[PDB]
Amino acid sequence: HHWGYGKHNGPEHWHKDFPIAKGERQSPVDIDTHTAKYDPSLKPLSVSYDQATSLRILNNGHAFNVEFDDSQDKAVLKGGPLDGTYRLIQFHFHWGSLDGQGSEHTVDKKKYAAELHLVHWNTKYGDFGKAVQQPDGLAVLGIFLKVGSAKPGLQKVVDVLDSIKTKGKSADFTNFDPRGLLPESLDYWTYPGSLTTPPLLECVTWIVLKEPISVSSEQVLKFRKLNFNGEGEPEELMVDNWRPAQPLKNRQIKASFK
Ligand SMILES: [O-]
Ligand SMILES: [Zn+2]
Repeated sequence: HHWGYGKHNGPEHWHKDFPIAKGERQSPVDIDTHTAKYDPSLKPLSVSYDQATSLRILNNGHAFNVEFDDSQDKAVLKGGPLDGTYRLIQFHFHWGSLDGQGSEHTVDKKKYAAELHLVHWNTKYGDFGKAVQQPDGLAVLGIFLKVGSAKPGLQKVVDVLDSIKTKGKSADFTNFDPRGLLPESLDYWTYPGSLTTPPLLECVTWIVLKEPISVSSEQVLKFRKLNFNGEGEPEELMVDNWRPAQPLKNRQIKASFK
């Protein structure tokens, strides 16, 4: 009886094994654009992904992760609200069973069809495992997806999903360039928060971009063909792998833009 996204093991259950689920700095949240404070002291983000090395894609039973080589400062995030250098380790998505839901973060209560998370860790801590135990250990870049025109730079990801349909399957996935997933503008909201899956540790500086990317109906359809289950087990489609919005409690969301 492991955690997941079903009726009997889904987000409203997670607190029984992970009491931090009801913590003071849980994610995701609803971003209220009229209550977010413009902070002109925030710098622009610095995304240097030109030397990124992707290695592998895998279905871990809750999403698919594309993993990068994080043994050196090859794909890093700096600037914005961050002090120091944060290395890219993986990206993944959250999506819905229908186009009107899927995202974790909401914007004035609007849900998007999916949400991309580019996960980075603070190099001062040495490794990812040590970083998740610190309040400033991780920086996650969140990007909304809406259904419209195709995103060319995502097609390489959608084409391999057939080969990692079930839990535990992996495939080599080299020379993928994550710059093809970024919107034009890098304006953002930022707030202190948490991982949105167990162990739900409160180690994340969230950077959520204002501008969504567009993907095609056919592209996100291909995400919905993946499976939560392992081979030979009963088929359960990997859909609605998102956590609902949590209480903002005593936090302020800041915007890099007015
Ligand atoms: O996440
Ligand atoms: Zn995520």
